Amino acid sequence: HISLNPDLANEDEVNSCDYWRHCAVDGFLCSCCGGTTTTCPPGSTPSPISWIGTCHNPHDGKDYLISYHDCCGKTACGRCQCNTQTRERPGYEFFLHNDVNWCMANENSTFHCTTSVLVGLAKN
Amino acid sequence: ACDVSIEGNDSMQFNTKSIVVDKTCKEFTINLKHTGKLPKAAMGHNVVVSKKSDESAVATDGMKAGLNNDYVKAGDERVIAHTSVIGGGETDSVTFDVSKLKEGEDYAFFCSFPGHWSIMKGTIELGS
Amino acid sequence: KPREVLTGGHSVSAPQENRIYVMDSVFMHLTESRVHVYDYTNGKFLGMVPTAFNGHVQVSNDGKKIYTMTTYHERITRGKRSDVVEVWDADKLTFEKEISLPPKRVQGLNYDGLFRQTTDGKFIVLQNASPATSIGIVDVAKGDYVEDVTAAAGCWSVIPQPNRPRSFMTICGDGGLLTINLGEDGKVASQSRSKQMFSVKDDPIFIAPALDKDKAHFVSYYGNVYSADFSGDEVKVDGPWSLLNDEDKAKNWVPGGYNLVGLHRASGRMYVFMHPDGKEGTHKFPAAEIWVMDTKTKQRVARIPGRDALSMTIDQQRNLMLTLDGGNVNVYDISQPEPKLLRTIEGAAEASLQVQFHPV
Ligand SMILES: [Cu+2]
Repeated sequence: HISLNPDLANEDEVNSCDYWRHCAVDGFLCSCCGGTTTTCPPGSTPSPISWIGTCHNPHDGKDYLISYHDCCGKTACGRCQCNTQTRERPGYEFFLHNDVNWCMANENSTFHCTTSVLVGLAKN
Repeated sequence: ACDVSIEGNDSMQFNTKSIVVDKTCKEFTINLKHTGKLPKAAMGHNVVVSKKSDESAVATDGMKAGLNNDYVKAGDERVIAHTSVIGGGETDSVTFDVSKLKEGEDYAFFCSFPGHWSIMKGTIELGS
Repeated sequence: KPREVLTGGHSVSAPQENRIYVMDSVFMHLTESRVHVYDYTNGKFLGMVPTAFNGHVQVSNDGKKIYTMTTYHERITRGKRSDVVEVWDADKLTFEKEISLPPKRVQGLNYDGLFRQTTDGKFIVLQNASPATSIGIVDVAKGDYVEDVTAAAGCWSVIPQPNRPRSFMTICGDGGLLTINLGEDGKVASQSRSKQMFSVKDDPIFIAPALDKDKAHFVSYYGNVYSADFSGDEVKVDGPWSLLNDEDKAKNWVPGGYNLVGLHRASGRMYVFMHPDGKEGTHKFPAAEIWVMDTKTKQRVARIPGRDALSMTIDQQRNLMLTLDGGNVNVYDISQPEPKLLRTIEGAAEASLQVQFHPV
């Protein structure tokens, strides 16, 4: 299915906060910071951990499980800021919570931007 | 045969999404490898086998158990077998008897490490 | 022979009773977050305290020092990390002491429960994540990190108990509350777990509490209300009772915001930020309205425009409530059931979700 590889969509919508797989993003879309929805802009370090979302793909009527890894090592990108909370929950379900810097465990924690990595089909 | 090496990184992932245990095995051994570089008190992993609908419940009770109890409730009877939680660069094993897996119900293997079972989950099944 | 001469070392011009603190995360440049100090009586800027990267803040109970928490790096974006707690003089607004913290202090939005202090002001109780969670303890007098409350693992936020010198609670993944009772040395004397209060998956609650003297009320995503009475030795939880009547449900009203609730203890009145047309993903939506609830009667007694507010705080003595939309601080009079808007301090911050009154 094509609605699954941002790589080939039109960056104009893949940089929208409305893009389906950004349903639980609260940061800056890396795809607007010199990187892609699945890569860190040059010089920014990917975070091993991340918060997870269950986004509904409106193109194939399915629900996918998206992992939001942060890129770090550089100060705030400040571009394409988004605050969507679909399926987002408080800290007592830490990995489904997005009011915490997911760069917290990185060599250097300063937050640069958020990525929307596709894990798989939502098991629900 | 009767051996399985499952891995785990600092990225909250299992390289396997389902394990299969040949039926002529008296006992089964499951070895876990933590490829990550993060310590266990922050992002450690372990493997817990339990009936499918017992996962959520087992993962929650173990969370109250603590790292010292490898995040599994002591004497939890919903647990078939579990391994000793370990962080980056460590490995461990567990070996339960397969006569333990029952008739017509699916099991799961996950990580009771607080909040990891959300994605670090798969199915362990009996068959040929 | 210069006529005038620039001088420093001056104290805040306005009396403490007039001061409030706006924690400006300045998200766009989060490595230069600071605390802006204001006079709520006149909206005058009184000063500030730089809090580096994603700093948190609170005022000492005796109202004399300003406790801050933040993260430094020898080179900001690279180099050795130092998570610290800093003690600043409240009147001179000057740095005085740095307290070493294990490199895991929470890094996230400014919810009150992430940086609090025991009721007797002896200890500072902060939240950790690595990502594994744990509650940290700092001995104010010793100026040292004394305890690492790891039993709180799998839990989040700190709700101090106003009726005990050095005790507090925390919300856990099981829907229960974990009480921690500190010993004079700052270490866990005893602990206790409550029965399940709410369903983590069917009706999750906001971590922000409506704190009374011996009990705390919490609101859920779906407009429910839970409670945690800690007047007894152990915590007795309860709930849920809906904040919505039938028409409120028809319009799908639900709570929205961060530090979205507050409690005027003298009247038992509970304040909440509500927005109609709620559904999945609206739990952090700006407040369309502020609802006033009477906890004794479980009924709404007043409702008013929310001015897109996200967080609030209550000053008991003066009967005031402060709402913040991220950049503006609104001053309300709650001496009556219906809140009365006194003034709006525009541009109090660029990106702030937390505001607190200087203690009195
Ligand atoms: Cu794990």
